[PDB]
Amino acid sequence: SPAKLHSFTHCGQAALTLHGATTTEALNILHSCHACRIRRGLLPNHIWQGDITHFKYKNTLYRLHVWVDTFSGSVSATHKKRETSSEAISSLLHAIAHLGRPSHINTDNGPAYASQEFQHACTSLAIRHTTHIPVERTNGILKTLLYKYFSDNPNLPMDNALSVALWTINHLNVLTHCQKTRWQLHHSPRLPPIPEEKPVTTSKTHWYYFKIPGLNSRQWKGPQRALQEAAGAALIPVSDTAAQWIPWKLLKRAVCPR
Amino acid sequence: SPAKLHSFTHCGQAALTLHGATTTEALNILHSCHACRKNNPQHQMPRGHIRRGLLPNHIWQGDITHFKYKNTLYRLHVWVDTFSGSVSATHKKRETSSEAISSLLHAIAHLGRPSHINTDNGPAYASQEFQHACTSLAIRHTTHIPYNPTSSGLVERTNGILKTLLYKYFSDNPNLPMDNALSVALWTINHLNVLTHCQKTRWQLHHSPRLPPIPEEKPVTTSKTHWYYFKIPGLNSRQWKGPQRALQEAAGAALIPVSDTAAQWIPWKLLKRAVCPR
Amino acid sequence: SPAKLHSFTHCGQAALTLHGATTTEALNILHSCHACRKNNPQHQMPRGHIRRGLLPNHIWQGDITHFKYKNTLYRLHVWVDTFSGSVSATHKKRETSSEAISSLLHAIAHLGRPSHINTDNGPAYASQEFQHACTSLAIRHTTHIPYNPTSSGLVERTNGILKTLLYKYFSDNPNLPMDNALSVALWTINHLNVLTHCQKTRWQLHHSPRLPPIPEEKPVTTSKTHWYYFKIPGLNSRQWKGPQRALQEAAGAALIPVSDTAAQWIPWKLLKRAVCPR
Amino acid sequence: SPAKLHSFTHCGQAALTLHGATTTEALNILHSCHACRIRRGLLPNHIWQGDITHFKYKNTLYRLHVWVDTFSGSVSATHKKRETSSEAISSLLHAIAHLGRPSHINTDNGPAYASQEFQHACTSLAIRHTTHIPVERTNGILKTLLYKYFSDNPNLPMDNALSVALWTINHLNVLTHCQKTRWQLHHSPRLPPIPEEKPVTTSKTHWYYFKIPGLNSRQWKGPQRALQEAAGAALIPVSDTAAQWIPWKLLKRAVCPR
Amino acid sequence: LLHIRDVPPADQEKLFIQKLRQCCVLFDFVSDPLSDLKWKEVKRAALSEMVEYITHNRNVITEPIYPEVVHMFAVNMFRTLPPSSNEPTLEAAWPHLQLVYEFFLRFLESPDFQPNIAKKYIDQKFVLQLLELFDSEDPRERDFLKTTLHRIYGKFLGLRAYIRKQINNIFYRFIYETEHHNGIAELLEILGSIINGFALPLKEEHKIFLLKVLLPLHKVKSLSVYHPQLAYCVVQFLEKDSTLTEPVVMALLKYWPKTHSPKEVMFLNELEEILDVIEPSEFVKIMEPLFRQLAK
Amino acid sequence: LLHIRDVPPADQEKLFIQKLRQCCVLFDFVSDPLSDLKWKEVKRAALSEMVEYITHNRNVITEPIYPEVVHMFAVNMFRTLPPSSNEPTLEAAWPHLQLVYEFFLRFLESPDFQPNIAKKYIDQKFVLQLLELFDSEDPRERDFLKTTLHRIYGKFLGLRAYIRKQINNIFYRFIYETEHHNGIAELLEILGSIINGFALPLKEEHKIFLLKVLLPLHKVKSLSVYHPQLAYCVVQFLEKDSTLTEPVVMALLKYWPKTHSPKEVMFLNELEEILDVIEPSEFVKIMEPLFRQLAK
DNA sequence: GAGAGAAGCGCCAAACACA
DNA sequence: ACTGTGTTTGGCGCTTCTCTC
DNA sequence: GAGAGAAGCGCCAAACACA
DNA sequence: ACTGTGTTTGGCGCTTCTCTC
Ligand SMILES: O=C(NCc1c(F)cc(F)cc1F)c1cn2c(c(O)c1=O)C(=O)N1[C@H]3CC[C@H](C3)O[C@@H]1C2
Ligand SMILES: O=C(NCc1c(F)cc(F)cc1F)c1cn2c(c(O)c1=O)C(=O)N1[C@H]3CC[C@H](C3)O[C@@H]1C2
Ligand SMILES: [Mg+2]
Ligand SMILES: [Mg+2]
Ligand SMILES: [Zn+2]
Ligand SMILES: [Zn+2]
Ligand SMILES: [Zn+2]
Ligand SMILES: [Zn+2]
Repeated sequence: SPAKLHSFTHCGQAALTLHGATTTEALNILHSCHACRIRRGLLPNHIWQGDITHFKYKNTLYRLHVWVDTFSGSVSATHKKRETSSEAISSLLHAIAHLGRPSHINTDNGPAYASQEFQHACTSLAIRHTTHIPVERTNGILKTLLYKYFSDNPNLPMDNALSVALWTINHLNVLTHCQKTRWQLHHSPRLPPIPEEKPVTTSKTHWYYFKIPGLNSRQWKGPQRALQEAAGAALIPVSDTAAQWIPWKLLKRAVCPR
Repeated sequence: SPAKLHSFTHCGQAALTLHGATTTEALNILHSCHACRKNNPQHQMPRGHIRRGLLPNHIWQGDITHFKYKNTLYRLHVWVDTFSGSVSATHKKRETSSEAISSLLHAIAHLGRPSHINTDNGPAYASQEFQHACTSLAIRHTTHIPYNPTSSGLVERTNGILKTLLYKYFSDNPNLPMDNALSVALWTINHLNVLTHCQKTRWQLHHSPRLPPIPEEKPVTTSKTHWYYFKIPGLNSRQWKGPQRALQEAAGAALIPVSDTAAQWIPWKLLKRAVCPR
Repeated sequence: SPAKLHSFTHCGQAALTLHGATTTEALNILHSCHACRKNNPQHQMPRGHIRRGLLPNHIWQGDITHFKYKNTLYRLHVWVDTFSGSVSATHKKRETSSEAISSLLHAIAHLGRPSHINTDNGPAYASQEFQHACTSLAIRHTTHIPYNPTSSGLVERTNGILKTLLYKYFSDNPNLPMDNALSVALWTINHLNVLTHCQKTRWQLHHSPRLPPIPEEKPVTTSKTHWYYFKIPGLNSRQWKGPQRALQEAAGAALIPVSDTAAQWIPWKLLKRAVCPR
Repeated sequence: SPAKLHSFTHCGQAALTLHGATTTEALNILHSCHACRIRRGLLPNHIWQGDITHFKYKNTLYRLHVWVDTFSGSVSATHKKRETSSEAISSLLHAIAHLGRPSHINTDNGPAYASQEFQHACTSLAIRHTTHIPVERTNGILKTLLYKYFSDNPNLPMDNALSVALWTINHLNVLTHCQKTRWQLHHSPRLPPIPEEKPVTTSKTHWYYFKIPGLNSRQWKGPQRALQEAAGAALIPVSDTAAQWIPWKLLKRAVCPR
Repeated sequence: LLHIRDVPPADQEKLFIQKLRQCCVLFDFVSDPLSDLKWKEVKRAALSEMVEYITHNRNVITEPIYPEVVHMFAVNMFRTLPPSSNEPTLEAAWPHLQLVYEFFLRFLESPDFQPNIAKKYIDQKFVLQLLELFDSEDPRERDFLKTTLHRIYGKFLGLRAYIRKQINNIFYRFIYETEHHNGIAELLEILGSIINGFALPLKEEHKIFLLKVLLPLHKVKSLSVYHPQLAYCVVQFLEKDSTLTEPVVMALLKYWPKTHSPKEVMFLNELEEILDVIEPSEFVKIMEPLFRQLAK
Repeated sequence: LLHIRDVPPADQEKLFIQKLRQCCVLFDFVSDPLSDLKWKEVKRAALSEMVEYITHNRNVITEPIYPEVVHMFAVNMFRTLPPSSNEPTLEAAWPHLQLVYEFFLRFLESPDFQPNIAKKYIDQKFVLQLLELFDSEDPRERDFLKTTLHRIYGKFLGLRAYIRKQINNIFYRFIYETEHHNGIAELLEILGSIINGFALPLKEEHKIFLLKVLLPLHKVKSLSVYHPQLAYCVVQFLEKDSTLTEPVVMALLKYWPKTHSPKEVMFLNELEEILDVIEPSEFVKIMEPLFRQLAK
């Protein structure tokens, strides 16, 4: 339901177009809502930007540690009550867990990112860190989304709102230029290299002996090729008409009959 | 006569054979015996396998585990994608429906939006708040057979792997903060460690192209029923119970009427084949 | 560098391979890691087998089991011949050295005189009276590794078989006296039931001709020692301990020094191979 | 040690001769001790005799239910405090457990062996029971052995003495005529029948794949013949010089290579 | 007609061909939004059934199947381009085109595909007509076109140098004749992937390629829309041989804008990358002129 | 010499033969209890080593081994019998004889033994000399002799009717010529085991055997020492054919002692067994004469 | 100059623990 | 619907290496 | 008159419990 | 010395049977 999705999520109209709603319905929903009415890096996880933002509330302050990829705009945000070097390291590690380990990192000067602890943390991860003193748009859209979520309901633990906002920015909203979501563009597999003077041979997957689950048989029925493989299962076409996901415990490696 | 000898001493098969009996007749006496089958704890039934999704972000599996560190008992909420094995874990202080909802939302922000999720019958998965949160995102939350941890093997095994990595990290630096260790372990599991069989990390499988479609399924099951000796999963008993007739059986379990009032679902691990009374 | 990556994240083998490393170098890093081996509960060590006699009435194996019947907890003293599997069982009211001596004498009167007997470290097998009774008949009574019930597998399995037959008998006639049921079960086991593999009853093997001589044995063992991660059999621990160097190792177990004062005997099931410190 | 064996056991001199002591030493030991100074049945466990004897003590009475095989003299004795049909059935069942199930049984008339309960017990075991009203020597030697044991020490629970006496009568004392112990004569395997006009072929035992214990190998090394088989083990000559008992868990059935 | 999986295997390929022929008819959304709605629904369902069938069975592709599917592709994709209009507009018939692109992608990468059957079915003309489609304004179409052209270039061996000559010619036309183009970034990504697979020693025509169509290409006023990918190409090539870096240095020191403009920063970025590799091997031959040029 | 297992297999059979030859020398305990004590100890140890070696290896028995071991047996067992003296005495050299008996028993029942090699090594003379040894007073010797003769009779096929004729002749001599014999019971047990393996229909010479040497044999005054076994033989034969029971009835009704004596009861026992089988098949042809005879 | 030892590397079945 | 699974580990076959007569 | 279904029978690997 | 083991059980290959065109 695009209507309830926009009520909870407040995502863009294009995101609604990728769902069941079409352009006219997406525009109608977008304009009917009371509340809604360059790149330096060369590859994903190549150069990051690290900002620290103050979130103003009616009776308290929050610290938003934000790491933004310079190639896809992927955002990793962490909420804190104070601001020291230890929490900077914690936010960096959380960003690495969510996105991966970048090769280069960049951030502004301050009490954090300049102590020996942060340099020690970056050294063990083989991350080179540079400092410059004077993106700012992802921060702004994050604050606007948080404000909209708090306007929809004031009874939030400040954690669910942040998690939902990150989900909306990365997985739901779609970029206007490349027509890709930030997660899709960041995690799109790259084009493999093409060796010269050598044909690109098709990769051949091994054959398997398989047993039908739920039959308690003790026979492996024929060496046969696997269409697809996953975690804990693999596609085996049991006949010339249908295929089934067989667990690894019922599969045995084989050799091509030749 | 083999019949009276077995009715008196409950001897074996060859013991009846040496007194004069064909192998089939002795085998028939053994399988037709009523006391000799409830008291034998040996059975042979087909094995079950947890339901696996057809594509990434189709079926998830969640559980809650305890961890002792710095005299504090942290509760790790762990969610695992069934297709690719990707893990999203959040550490909390206590167990509450709000904690479960926050952990689920963090998992959504980290991996994606799942359609179906199944967990055990925990005290926090059956509350009104969790059901409302699940139905707000159009997520179907199901439950397992109570007191049967085998039905959630993937998530429990993931909990074991995560705990082992945490213990490895804490063995070197006991002063390392919990959040740092959890983040490093999650990064190592998702992005560094490769799966044993397919030799691909969980992260490559999760973000592999979704171009392959979803194969069509067939809900047609067996139209016949049999007689089963059953054991209650909650409490372990020395001898089998029944036998009774299953109202309906599916792949992995069967509907066995425990009493004359209400029925129950029994997995294939606690069922034994019976002889036809008619 | 694979070294720093593994020292930071403790990743797997192929994770180091994709960052640039030969398979042997990554394998060497994995086996040379100190934290990665104590925290992994997986090991692969040779299996042990209980000592078996060379002829009937050579080695016996005894244990005590409990049975609930008519609101009374009878204690069954069970002795089994290791060569043939013949069973002699006596039911008593309580556990006392006098009861053990009487049960042993009844077993001697029923089967024969054994040379060596081994039981666990029970409260009744270590008293002065039992030792005096054993040495009066020139019977060598040994002991097992404490809190290791696996070393007495034959007698525990015999206890299970005897209890199963008793339960079968009591399922039909609940008013049957205990002594009648025990006598019938003993007769069925010794004289009627045939062994699964050799297809000969215990009674034929026990009274088979003693014409075959005793094969000569060789007490020569390995002259080398290794380093082992060890776990105390009494208490289960999550991670391995050590590593230490065994004073001497035999077939099935090894002498591992738990502390700097006294050593201990550890079975092969709770030992893990280590890397040479030198 | 024959001396201590006679001190505890008080067996015959011939039993001492079968041990390390010889005829002269056996005679010397026998005469130095202060205290010691037809068949109707055709086969073992064919016809029995059942007697009930009263054992006189200094302050109490005991009941000895004795079953004696008519072909070998094997004795099965049970001690009781009373005498009813139920204890007669219990003694019969204990005798069956110790010796086996006889085809014919015989005993004197009395309150026991004549009730419906005893006939019902004998009917289920396919045992035909006959009664006659007028061996007595095995009883007498049993009483003498019990008296000697009580004379050696008065502090016995009346159970150890009986168990030792049964052990001595059946396993230690040797018959004068056939030079066999009662257990040996009772349980000596009978001569198998000889088919006519057909050679008695030698029984051939199956071959086995075996693994050496304590090596953690995953290889089965050669199909080879087993010399002897027992409970939980089997003799396999690992080389042309020595043989070893291999457990069944490390043995796999095979077929003759031909 | 009928479901492709509900027919016996004797004539299964016959219905395969027949259902492939069903989608050969055109359906235009630009002419009017509502026209032959149920025909379009049947076409979409048939395309979905074909794309799900092709990726679940083996030994499906046969000799009389290779032409027609490509012809079907030839019927739908190769056409006159929409008029130029300079948020860019989305192509009206995107559903059908997306399904056709996915089906062609699965057809080419199937393990049963033999690269020796299409050699006299796929020729230079097919590559020309496909490359002329890269001018499309739709970004999703550009993505699918680049991910298809990569596979086409990789699989075939006799169609490589011809594509290289064609990309050189189109680069010459773009830099000299007509400055209107929208698919610079995707082609640069494909070229970088090709560059990554070169061997040693580097051949001379690669040097001609970089000196003629790569370095002068920086003069385009619209560099900012494709600044990273182009840079990556340079950062992909020079690692094979560090001796040839100096002509790149003189090129970047001459194409640098001598006047103040926001365009300077991007240039610095590329230089930074070059700097991060130019320090080793004692490359100080042109360090002083470069420092003098960047001083101003 | 040397241990049999500590020699290479090339000459292992040579030392096998040599150590077999070592025990060929005699040692008499009857002449004097103390004579060549260490020689006797070496002989006993060698016999134990041989009997343990023979039952732990395969492919050991070879063509030149069959004679000599039997000859060794022929050296030790076949000899003049000790003088008769009517608790019976025990033979003085029992240890060596027991080891030799066990070794011969293992030699004959080994799976490597071929029953076609000893056919021209074991002849009728060997069986005569072995059967003449059954007169021995030692009961253990009688037991080992019967358990050896059973195997010898079972394994060989051309030595059966000759043994039957010989047992008939010795029975005739025992019942008519000389009444002094001590091995009635063991031979009767062997005969009963042979009877158990008969087939249908029963041949005539079996009827002659029972009528001539079985039924009249009851007249012996020393029946009580072998009463069960003989009876068992009858209880073993009549089950093959119940038609031939009547001549046994007239025999037992004529050999019954007409005067009072303790010997009556044993006869009744046999009759009881016969009765327990004679009731079916409507056997009342001789019931009245039997009742009249037992009435007196 | 050539063939037997030595280091490398892909594979697997029995074990363990997840309250 | 309902339903056990993924990682660690020494032993071993196959393959490519080099010091030695 | 002859060859495909049907009853018989020996064998085995994964499971279970012995406090 | 020290040390895990024996029974139960449906599925399946090999073999010997008989009702049917
Ligand atoms: O036995 C457990 N693990 C060990 C184990 C395994 F992991 C996998 C196996 F194949 C076998 C195993 F023995 C286990 C137990 N419980 C729960 C688990 O999730 C759980 O894994 C859980 O959540 N509850 C809640 C619902 C009612 C309350 C709370 O008790 C149950 C307890
Ligand atoms: O765990 C036991 N059985 C289950 C079992 C098995 F049978 C075989 C296996 F491979 C594994 C198993 F888990 C078991 C426990 N104990 C004793 C046993 O004999 C015994 O079998 C015993 O006598 N003692 C005394 C000495 C100190 C006190 C008393 O505690 C111990 C307890
Ligand atoms: Mg759990
Ligand atoms: Mg125990
Ligand atoms: Zn809105
Ligand atoms: Zn039964
Ligand atoms: Zn490590
Ligand atoms: Zn005495």
